[PDB]
Amino acid sequence: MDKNELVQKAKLAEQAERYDDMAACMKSVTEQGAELSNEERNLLSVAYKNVVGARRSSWRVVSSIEQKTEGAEKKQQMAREYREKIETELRDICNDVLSLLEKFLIPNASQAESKVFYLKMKGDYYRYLAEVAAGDDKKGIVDQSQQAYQEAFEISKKEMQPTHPIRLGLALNFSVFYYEILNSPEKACSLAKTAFDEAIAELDTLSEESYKDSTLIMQLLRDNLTLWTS
Amino acid sequence: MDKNELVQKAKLAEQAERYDDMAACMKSVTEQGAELSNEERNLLSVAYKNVVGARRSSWRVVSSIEQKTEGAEKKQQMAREYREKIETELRDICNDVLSLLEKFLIPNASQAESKVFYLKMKGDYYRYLAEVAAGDDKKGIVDQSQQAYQEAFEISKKEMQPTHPIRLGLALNFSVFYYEILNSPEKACSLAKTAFDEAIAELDTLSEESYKDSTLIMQLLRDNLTLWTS
Amino acid sequence: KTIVPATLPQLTP
Amino acid sequence: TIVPATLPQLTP
Ligand SMILES: O=C(C1=C(O)C(=O)N(c2ccc(O)c(C(=O)O)c2)[C@@H]1c1ccc([N+](=O)[O-])cc1)c1ccc(Cl)cc1
Ligand SMILES: O=C(C1=C(O)C(=O)N(c2ccc(O)c(C(=O)O)c2)[C@@H]1c1ccc([N+](=O)[O-])cc1)c1ccc(Cl)cc1
Ligand SMILES: [Mg+2]
Repeated sequence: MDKNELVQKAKLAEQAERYDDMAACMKSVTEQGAELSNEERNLLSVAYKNVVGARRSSWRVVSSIEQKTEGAEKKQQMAREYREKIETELRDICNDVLSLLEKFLIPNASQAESKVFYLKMKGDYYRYLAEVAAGDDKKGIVDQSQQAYQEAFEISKKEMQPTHPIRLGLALNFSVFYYEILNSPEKACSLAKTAFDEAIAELDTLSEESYKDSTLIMQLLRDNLTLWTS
Repeated sequence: MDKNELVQKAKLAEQAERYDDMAACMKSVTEQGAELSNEERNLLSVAYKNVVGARRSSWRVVSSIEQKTEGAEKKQQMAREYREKIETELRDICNDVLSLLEKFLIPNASQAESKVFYLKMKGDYYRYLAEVAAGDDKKGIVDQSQQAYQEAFEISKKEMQPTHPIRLGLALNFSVFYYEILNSPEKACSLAKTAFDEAIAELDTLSEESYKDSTLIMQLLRDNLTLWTS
Repeated sequence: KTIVPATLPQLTP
Repeated sequence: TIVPATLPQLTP
């Protein structure tokens, strides 16, 4: 329908915790073709995070159960088959986001900040795919994730301040990708620490509109470092 | 060996908070035409409670957002339409459950305890329907809720002990129906007190198997009385 | 809403 | 099995 109504509706769905609906509205908005506003961008991101998030939790629970019932066998196959079903939902969700990203979002991004946001997002959604990927397809997905992240990272160092939330968020996720996806805690810790240090070094570049988000994120980086350096 | 598998899958779904899956599994079990076990019927109960309970929470949120919209008729209007979307899902869910009860559960209930359980359930699902009922249809739906709850009540007073969790739970919900649906706080209070007093009178009727649940439900009855009394 | 009247079954927290 | 922080974060 009207883009403006779809946004109000998305806002409504969010409040009602109907994330599937939220995502539907936001996908449609994106499909109209005009560059998303900062608000629409974040609503889209929110909707999909929650939608894919549901499946990620479910996958973890079932995976967990499947590994603990090793030796039980009949149940194990029950869990394996279910886990597989959840995986498919997940890929579909991820494939929807990535397509949005390639056909509409990354191409229409005309400012560095949104370009970085969307490329981070691409790195994130391929990361989610890497997590449930068939062994044959895995490497390709990991490279695709890394690549997106890399690109965003380059743009951000050049075009954004170290205290910018989106630059900080990228660093947070990119580092997690190294830790969790590549099993390279050295690079994960290096990336995080550096980013935190650089934000700390330019504490004076904090903006009135975003000093709260900056420090929350700085602190998230710290939490991860501490977690990893114990 | 499908029925066992469905129950296994339902439990898996429950752990993964995938309630739509859970209920679907349990609906299949029911539709097989054989009388449910205490475990099976309770799994069914919970699954459908979560499924319908999401729409009820959502309905509440949107209704309140729609009513606190003093102005902005376009917002309000959109909220109304969204509310109507949610209402339809809820009726569909309710109608699904009711149909199972009418076709499978109630007809095959061979013991009073099961009969009461399912009759209570019928009262509950009709109650949910009454909450979103269109003016012209509300009276009939309210009557159907009351009739179901009444039949169960009668059966329970006759066949079961006052400390029986199902008997206690029925009183709990029937009292709430009076309070919330028929707007009769006095009857709501009377029914609840009567039931608590009767249970207390026959405290020696508590069983090894049910004593945790009986007492737990007695506290719930008291909770409602205290909230209504003050 | 304040404290709401309890009904059974209750939703998983 | 504690999983480190990533953004955006899931709604509580
Ligand atoms: O909920 C949040 C946010 C908002 O509601 C919002 O509006 N943010 C925000 C801020 C600065 C910006 O420049 C832009 C912009 O132009 O896209 C957005 C926040 C935000 C921050 C990082 C990302 N990320 O992609 O990593 C996404 C969103 C939020 C959630 C958790 C934390 Cl610890 C801090 C904030
Ligand atoms: O989780 C619960 C329960 C179970 O897991 C279970 O199996 N219950 C139970 C016990 C005795 C019974 O005779 C039968 C039977 O006939 O099927 C069921 C409990 C039960 C009790 C009341 C209802 N109710 O709707 O009124 C529903 C369920 C439970 C949850 C909350 C509380 Cl405060 C107490 C118990
Ligand atoms: Mg239970």
